[PDB]
Formats: sequence, structure tokens, C-alpha cells
Amino acid sequence: EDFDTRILEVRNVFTMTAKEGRKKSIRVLVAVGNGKGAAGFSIGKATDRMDAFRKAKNRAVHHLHYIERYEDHTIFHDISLRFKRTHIKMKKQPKGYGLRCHRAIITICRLIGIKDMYAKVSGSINMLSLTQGLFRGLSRQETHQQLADKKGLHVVEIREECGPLPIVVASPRGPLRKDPEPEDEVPDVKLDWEDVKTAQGMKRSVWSNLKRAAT
Amino acid sequence: ETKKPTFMDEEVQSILTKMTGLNLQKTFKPAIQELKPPTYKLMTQAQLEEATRQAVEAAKVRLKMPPVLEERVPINDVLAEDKILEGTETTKYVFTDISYSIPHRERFIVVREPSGTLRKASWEERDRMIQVYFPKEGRKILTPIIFKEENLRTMYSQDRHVDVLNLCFAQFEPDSTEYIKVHHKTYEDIDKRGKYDLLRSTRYFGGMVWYFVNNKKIDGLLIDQIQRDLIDDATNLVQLYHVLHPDGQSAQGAKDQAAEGINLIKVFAKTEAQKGAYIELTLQTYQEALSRHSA
Repeated sequence: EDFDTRILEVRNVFTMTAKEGRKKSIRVLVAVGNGKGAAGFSIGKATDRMDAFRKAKNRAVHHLHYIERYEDHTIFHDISLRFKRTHIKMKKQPKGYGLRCHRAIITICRLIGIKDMYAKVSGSINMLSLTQGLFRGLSRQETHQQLADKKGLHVVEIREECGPLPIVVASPRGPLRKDPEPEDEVPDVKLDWEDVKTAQGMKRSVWSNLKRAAT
Repeated sequence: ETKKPTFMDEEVQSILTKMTGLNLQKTFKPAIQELKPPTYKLMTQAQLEEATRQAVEAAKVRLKMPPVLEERVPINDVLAEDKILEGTETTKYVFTDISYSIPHRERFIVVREPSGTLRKASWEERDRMIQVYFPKEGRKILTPIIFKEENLRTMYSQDRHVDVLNLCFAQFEPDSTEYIKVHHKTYEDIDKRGKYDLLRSTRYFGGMVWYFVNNKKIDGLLIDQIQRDLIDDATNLVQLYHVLHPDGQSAQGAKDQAAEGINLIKVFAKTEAQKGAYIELTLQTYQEALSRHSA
């Protein structure tokens, strides 16, 4: 009862058969989630659309992922991944930002319990690749405690609304290193031209930052 | 001969700085405003202690007390009386020197009246004209209605005294009559309802103490400091009181009895305090709990 089910795709698949010619079947993709981090998806196939609905939703609850959420409202860090030809770039966002994402990602995020996130889907917009690509990326996000344990350092959050106050979000459970993390004068991290073009204001699009209903 | 201290004396500022307190969680409370995604740093125990030290320094700047000024004297100076212009205009002209690099209290702002008199703008006209041509963020040309008595009681009921003082600081000059009237009405609402904790770890606590000490009404704040186990602050309050009222019954009693520490509060409670009974009782209770902890 704690889980809600959402449909992501309903397709009519047509199979050519040796004796009966073209037959019509239904392939359905549905996602399930309880709104508290536990969510999954499953494909359903049947001749009837309502039998497919039963199969997918019942199967989905046996293949649940657990998704880590920062402060139970957003992701822990920016996630950029490709699944086959579908690229998904997700950005950690503060409270009140809402879900400004592909409509399917919005639906999936409500099942997981993510309230604030930006996502951009490029390349092939294949619902299945998008769904399993999204769950693969959300299931491999490192939390702040995992980062602290891995590096044996404090994770300190600086918020502009709180000024210079250092907020320790995670501390290592084991011993605490004494040697500061090396300060590379210039990081060799790969950047997204879309993010840089935006930060500089060179990104002008009539479709970006449009007024939309609360999501 | 012997001058009584000012609000900005290093001795008084030090006493009021400690009585105020520094709380980094309150001083840097999260603001309700347009938000950005936060940044994260990996820090050692030393890098964290340094970042916390820097935050304390940034807080001591944010807690810098505004100077307490006396009410400004009305401006009534006539520069010229050109009677030949009498009755030639129906509306008066306000002339403001907008030369950029001049302090606002040195800018000549004059008014040509329909009578022909060229006079210096009044304090109210000056602050209004400076806002017109040198608009300051948070200040309005017309006085906001929040400062009416009916609307301040609403803000006091919500325990928003610090917002009232932030609003008053932004709208009125520190020596204005509106600035002083609002601060005094706010300090009195705190004294009547015992809301002294609303101003701790803010830049407005010292001005509030300065008001109570000069008006000889520290009994309420002194009780609040004892009930919170802040005897170091409560003892400094009685010392600041003696420093600013040297020829007083309590200051002499402390000299005759060479009182120190908690003894000052007992001397003050008997001689000058109005609620002397409630202080001794409140002080007695504190000494008991301290003995229970010792034993």
C-alpha cells in the first residue's frame, strides 16, 4: 500500500507469425516507488493491456532500488552518465527549485522522493534507456558519509545563505587524517560546454527558464 | 577631572561585547532568500578549526555595535530673505547638491520658500532628499507604516524585535528622533516581557544595555542573566552600572565593603535595585544549584 505505480510507456508491438500473420501485443513500462527512496521499474508484456499492467507493476516491486537522497529532497552530487545512446545530466539543487526535468524523470523522481533537481536528457530519448539509465545513475551516487570514510576527512558544507559558517555534514567513522588534501592549483576535470556557456551568459535559448506549473 | 565613559570607550565596548555573546548558529542563521547549490570541502581537524575561527571573526564584524548618538538638534538657519520674490511662486523649491564625493552630512540642501526665504533643509527633508538622489538599499523616501504604534505591537507579539531594529536601522539615521523613539519602545517591550535573549548574539544587545543602565532599570536584565547561569555577565552589568553611576548608593556600598564577584549583586540588590527581593531569591537559588553540583 505504501508504493505508488506510474506508467512510463505503453506500446503496441506487432509480431509477424508463421500462420496467423501480424498479431498485436502490448509492451508496458511502469515504475513503482514509496516516496522514501525505494523505487523500481519493470517491463510488462501481454496480449491485453491490463494484464501487462499487472505483470509490470507486480514485478517492479521485486526489483526495487534504494536511492540515496541528500536531506531527503535532492541528490548528493551532480550526476552525468550515458546509457547506450541516452545521455542524462543531473544537477544537485537547493530546496524550492522543484523538478525541472524530462516529464518521465519527474514521474520517477516523485516515486523516489526527490523534490529538487535539474536534469537534461540528450541523445536518443528512449524511454527504457532513460529509465534504466536514470536508475543506474541514482543508485551509484556517493553520499557524504561515504566520501568522508573514503578520504578520512571532514565534509564541510559552505552555504551562501549561512555566510562563512562551516557546516560539517559528514565525519569519518575511522581515524581522521592529519595531512591536508593536496590542493591542485588547477583541476583536470572535464567540463560541460553547456554549463560553461550558461555560467558566462553566452547560452541564449527561448525555451530555457520558461514559466511552468509546479512540479 | 573625571569623565564618565562613552558608549564607544574600549572598556565599555569590551564589557558589552562579552555580555552580548557570540553564537555562530544564531549569528549566521540560514536566510530565507534565493538559494544556490552549496559547495563542499574536504578538511582536516586543523582546516576545520581554522574555518570555524574565521567564521568567529566574520561574526564579530557582523556583531559590531552601532554607535549610540544623542538626538540631533533641529536645523533652523536662514541663508537669505529675498522679499522681492514674495508671492511670485506658489510652491517651494528644494535644491540638493548632488556632487558625488561629499559626505551626506556635509551636503548643502537648501529650500527657497514662497516667502522668498532661502533656508537650509530640515533634518527630515535632508534624509528624504539624500534617499531620492543617493538611494540606499532598504530605505524608503516615505516612512513605512510598520513603525506606527499599532504595527509595532504586532511585531513585538511575534518576538520580532530584531527585525524591528533592523528595519529601523535601515530607514532612520542613528541620531534621528524616529530612530531613538523606536529603539526605546523596543527596549521597553523587552524589559516588560523579559525577552532579553532575543537580542543576544546581535549588534543590538549593547545599545539595549546602555539604555537600561542609563535609565537605572537593570533589574530585569540582571535576573535574566542569573536565571541563565551567566553570573560573569551579571557581575559585569553591576560593574558597568557603578562605572556610569559612581556617586550612587550601590557604588559606595561596594567601595565600603570592597565587594567583588557575586557580592556586587547582593550590594546592588539592597541599595538601589527596585526588585531587590526578587534578585536575592533568584541569586540564592543559583548558589544552591552550584553547591549541589559541587557536592
